[PDB]
Formats: sequence, C-alpha cells, structure tokens
Amino acid sequence: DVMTYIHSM
Amino acid sequence: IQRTPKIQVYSRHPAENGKSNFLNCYVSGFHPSDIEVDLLKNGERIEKVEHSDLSFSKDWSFYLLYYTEFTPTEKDEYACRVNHVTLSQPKIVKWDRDM
Amino acid sequence: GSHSMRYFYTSVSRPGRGEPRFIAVGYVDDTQFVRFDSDAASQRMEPRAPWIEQEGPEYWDRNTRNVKAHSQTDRANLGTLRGYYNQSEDGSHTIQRMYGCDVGPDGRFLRGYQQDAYDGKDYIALNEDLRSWTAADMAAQITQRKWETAHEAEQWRAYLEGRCVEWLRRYLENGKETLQRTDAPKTHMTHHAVSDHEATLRCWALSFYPAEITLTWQRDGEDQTQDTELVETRPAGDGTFQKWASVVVPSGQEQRYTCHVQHEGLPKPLTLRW
Repeated sequence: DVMTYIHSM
Repeated sequence: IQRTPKIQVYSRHPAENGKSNFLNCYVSGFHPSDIEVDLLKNGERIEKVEHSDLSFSKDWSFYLLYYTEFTPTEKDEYACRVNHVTLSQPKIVKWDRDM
Repeated sequence: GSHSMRYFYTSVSRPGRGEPRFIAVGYVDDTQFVRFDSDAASQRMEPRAPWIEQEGPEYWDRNTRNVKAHSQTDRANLGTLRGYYNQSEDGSHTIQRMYGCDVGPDGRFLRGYQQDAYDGKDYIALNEDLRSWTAADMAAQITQRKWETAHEAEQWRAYLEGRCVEWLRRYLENGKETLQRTDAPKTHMTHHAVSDHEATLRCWALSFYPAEITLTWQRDGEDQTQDTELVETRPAGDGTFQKWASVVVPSGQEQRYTCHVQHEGLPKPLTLRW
C-alpha cells in the first residue's frame, strides 16, 4: 500500500 | 558523474542443447537510467525480448533484466548488446555457458 | 526472519521531449509485486505478483490515485530542484525516492525509511527516528525547512509505523507460499584449464531465495581474494537468484581450495572442493 499525499520539495 | 553498466549474459539453467531455457542479460550499476539492451543470435537482434521494470540499488544505480525464451543448440552464438551514454560504442558481451 | 516492503520511484526529465517519465515499483523482500509507469497506457497501478491479484478494486483505485499524485509531485520536484541548483532547461535530470518499512520475525515494526536522491546522489533523508531530516546540501536545506513547516515527517511516520507495516504483514500472509519460503542454493563447481600451469575453479550457487548469499574461496583455510572473481548476484528470471565466485589456481593444486557458501536456507554452510 503506497504512501498518501507527499509534500513537494 | 555517470556510471557505466555492469553486464552479465547467462541462461536461467545450465545450458543443454535442445532443451528449452531462458537467455538473460542483466545490466546493473548504471546511471543515468536511459539504456538500450538487445539480445543477439548469431549477430542478429532477437525480436521479442522482455525486460523488468526499472528499479535501483542502495547506491542509487539502476538495474534491469532483459530476457527471452530460447533453445540452445551447438551452433548458435548468443550475445547481449548494451547501448549506454557512458559507452562510445555499444558493448557486446558473448554468452558463455559457464559464466 | 525479518521482512521488508519497499517502493522505488524514478523520475527523469526529458527536455525537448515530453513530460518527465515516472516509474514506480513495489517489492516485498526481493519479490516485486506492483508497478506504475506514467508512459504506459493503463495509467493504473498494475499487479506484478500472483498474490497481489486478490486485492479488490478499491485497493487498485487507492494505490493508483496516490501513486499518480506522487508522480505529479516528482514532476514538480524536477523543475523545483533545477531551480535550486540553477541548472538549464536543456539537461536531463533524475529524482529517485526509496521508502518502506521492516518488520521483525514477530511481525512487529522494526524501522521505517524514506530517502531521496537527485542525479544519483543523496538529496534528503528521513532520519531513523522518523521525526527529523538530514539534508545533503544547501538546496536540500530549503526542502528540509519546507517539510519542517508542513509537518511532513509526521505524515511519513504515521504511514511507516501504520499502513506500511499492516499491509506488509497482509502481503506476507497472502503470499506465504512465495514470500515466507527459503530456497537453498543448488551448488556445483566447474574446472577449466587456463594453461598447463593454471586452471580456473568456479563455484556456483543457483536457484536460491532470498537473494542474500556469501560465496568465499579459501586456500588451505586462508581467506583468498587474490586471483578471485565475484559476480554480482543476479536474477534467474523465475524468482530465484544466481551467483558465482572463481579463482585461478596452479594446476594440480586444486585440492587446496575450498568454496564456502552461506545462505539462510542452509542449516549449515557448505564447503565445496574439486
């Protein structure tokens, strides 16, 4: 199960 | 900098003439990921070759497996031709049944 | 013993050409089970293991939604990091991300991780505590301050200690047959004359799982890396792995040399002699 929303760099 | 591929050409099982097998070309340790890998039978590119999904190792270098089903004979020579930005000409590695 | 779940993301900018390409792959231990490719036609997370096919349509809807979001985030990141480093729009650049979790033999959470690379070099990593960041350079420190303010570590910690471990345990259960197996190496030796004076001894390990293995040569019990060649462990194509180690020895002295094979599926290490 992948990660949820990832914050931009 | 850029990292040149390590190349291994090999069979899934020790080769027996007349018995179905798989021909593998495993390229690893390279960067960037853009690469072309072709399997050759007597110098000629084999048409239907599959490959694994792009992944990479702990040091961030990429690896891929290219493969095709084949039946070894005594006469046929096989090779893997690897085209990468680090290589002025494609590197052609011959299949050795004990490597 | 222990197990792991890992996702590997690669994003590559294609200047002159179209959008950057994003490729994601998921593994449990050394077995891949899913893929997403932003160039493929389906535009869905796809199965790549028999035991993931029993997951319902909601599984695939969620994993597609989230990994598609990741792909847009990593495309945004390529232009952002090009700006950070003051690089031209002409060159191709790569963002890689690895993340996942380990569980012990009891199935309890051991550790989680998330680390990012730019052009094959470390960029920023989540620290072991899953509460702080280690940045590699000045550009990465901009990202670190952004993620500190956004409480990005909390999001990852809650995932790595929660759904990562819960869904890994589920995969290990659903794929007991594949994932909780150990395949001991089938071993043999070959022997080829180099000349009258020398010969090559090659020690083979075939058909083993997991990939972790040690091949070593000794001469009269002494560790021997002089004249030895060790190839990288390689996939057989059928879910097992292969490795060999060779040494060049004086003809007639083959008896002095032992190959030592260590693998999780071997209750005792093997010694092979020609």
